[PDB]
Amino acid sequence: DGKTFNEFSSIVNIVKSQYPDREYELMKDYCLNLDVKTKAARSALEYADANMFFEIEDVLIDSMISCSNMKSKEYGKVYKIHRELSNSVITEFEAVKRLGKLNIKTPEMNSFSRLLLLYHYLSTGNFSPMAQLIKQIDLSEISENMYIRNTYQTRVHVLMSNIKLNENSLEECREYSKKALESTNILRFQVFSYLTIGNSLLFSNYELAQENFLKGLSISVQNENYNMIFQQALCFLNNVWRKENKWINFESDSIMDLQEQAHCFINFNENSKAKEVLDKLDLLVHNDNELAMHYYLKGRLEQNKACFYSSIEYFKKSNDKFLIRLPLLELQKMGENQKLLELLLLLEHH
Amino acid sequence: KTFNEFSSIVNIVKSQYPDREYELMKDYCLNLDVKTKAARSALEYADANMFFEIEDVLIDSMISCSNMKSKEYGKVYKIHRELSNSVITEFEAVKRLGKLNIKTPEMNSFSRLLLLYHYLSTGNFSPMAQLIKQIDLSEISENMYIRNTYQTRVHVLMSNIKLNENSLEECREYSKKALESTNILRFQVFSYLTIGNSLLFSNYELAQENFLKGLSISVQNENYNMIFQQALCFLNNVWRKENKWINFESDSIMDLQEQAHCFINFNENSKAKEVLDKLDLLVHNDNELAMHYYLKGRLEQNKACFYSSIEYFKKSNDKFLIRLPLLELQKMGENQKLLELLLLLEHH
Repeated sequence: DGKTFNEFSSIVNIVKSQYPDREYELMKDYCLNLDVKTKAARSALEYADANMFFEIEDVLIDSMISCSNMKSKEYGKVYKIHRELSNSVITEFEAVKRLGKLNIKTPEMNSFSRLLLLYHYLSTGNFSPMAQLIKQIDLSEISENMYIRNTYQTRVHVLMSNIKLNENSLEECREYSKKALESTNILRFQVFSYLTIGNSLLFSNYELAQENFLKGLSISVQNENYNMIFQQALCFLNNVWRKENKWINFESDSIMDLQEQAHCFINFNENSKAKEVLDKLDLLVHNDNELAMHYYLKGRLEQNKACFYSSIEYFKKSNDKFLIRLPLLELQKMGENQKLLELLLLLEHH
Repeated sequence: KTFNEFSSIVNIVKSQYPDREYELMKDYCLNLDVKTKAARSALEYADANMFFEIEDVLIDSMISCSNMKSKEYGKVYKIHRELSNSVITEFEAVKRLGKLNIKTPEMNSFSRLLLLYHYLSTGNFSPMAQLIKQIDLSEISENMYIRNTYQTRVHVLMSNIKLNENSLEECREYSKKALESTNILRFQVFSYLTIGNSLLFSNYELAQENFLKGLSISVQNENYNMIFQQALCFLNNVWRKENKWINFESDSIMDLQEQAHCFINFNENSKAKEVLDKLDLLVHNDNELAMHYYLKGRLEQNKACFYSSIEYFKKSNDKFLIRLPLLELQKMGENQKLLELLLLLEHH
């Protein structure tokens, strides 16, 4: 009793093997009984955060911040900052400021302070500073906690894959997602790895794209949020290839769902229904990448080169080098000059 | 025996013997002990006036002398001279400045200035603004002649940077600051040139008036004479007027481009093609190649050439001259949204 394995993966690996249907129930009861001054408790923290077991995470945090082991206290403090940042309790500026005031000592939290900043960049769609930031992480400095060493490596593979996607560097994108999948048994990371591989194939391989989305759908059947994410991914895939789309949510007023309605109606020369849908979208407040997609759809319904120029403008603003291929193709179909196209490819927004 | 500040001689040579400033200063400067502050000032004096006969003699004697401060000055003015005569590449110049382990704030300032001149002359404008903002003349507190001439240098360069940013009022204000700060003919000349050039697309007569003003104080000097001739030549091609300033006896890129530009302004396309066929076979920096494509786009009426011109103006980060292909594209009915998009995007 109170005896811990030297590496947290042992109890996790057992739980996933022998009792996979009770993983939460078993792990919450185990992690909430750890002495929080211990390496198992510090490992349990990262276990809870990777799976978004917020209920387990919050309790570890509050216990660790108040304990006398400075390592646990520091882990608690910066995971606290990540939860309060990922949920808009605090801004980006005061998180960076709070992180600086910690003078972080451990290599683990030096890595995670950067990961939580990268997650906030992924959240907001702000891809430009992500390359620099993710190059500063050096996980080889983590020598004492191999569980955290390994889980963080999965986190970096998944983020690198997402970065490579937006850079339209798709072979690398798929390499990083495959390294992610080989390295993990955490549902969240498998899910986003299958979603990224499939998205990376959106413009090249319909059947392989679909196959990855369905595999991801298979492992998250009873998670309403992941399930919907894969359905939306499949819906977009079928609109890109201009096929019959049985994934469209017609009972939704989210931007993504309505745009897919319009994209399908446009694909099938249902122009009046399509304008009705874009009528609906004009009364909703769009952000940057949503606007990019909005002008692409308007450019196609009106067959108007101007609206595609607007689409390119907003894709460049968000440093989306992947999805920008959609308006660039339609401009070409309208006979736009080759040199112009290359120029639009080469120039960057900054 | 020397004055503590070099401006004591120059101002007396300028007030009393203005018609023989060169003769008298070539004599005085080459009779200074190269180890002293006056010799270090004479080097800046000679370089700012482009009296290379004084400068290159001081550089030699200062590098082989035993005062370490005079030696450092001489070595980095030598790097300026070799780079500006294409004896060494920019990479070799940067490498050599690093190996010098520069100690004075005067040469920390001038080491950045000579890079700035190289960027200007090579059409590589995007690094200039960051680099110039690193210059801090206040650290120069022992040689006031050098502090004050470097300050004039920074005004003229700031004025040029604003010009290439298409920030034309700010351009003219810095050139005025430069004029008010100097009695050195070289800096007066490039100030009138920059003011005139800032008026190229808006005010023909005031542009020409500044060119003729710079000409009025410098015509006797062949180098300066030619610089205002070329400015007036481009002015009159921009405005598509009869052009009495064309140099038909030159094979420099600048002069050949103005021939082609004039031939195109009139309907003389075969003469223009003859000139451009020659220009094809010359190495261009990015800014020069952008002009080349603009002229090709006008001759061939080919939109892709105009897009290539914009491409190379973006690479050089010239926001002023890019107005030439933009207008031609507007005339060809190009979409306004598209042009605004090209304007807001950048090369990098």
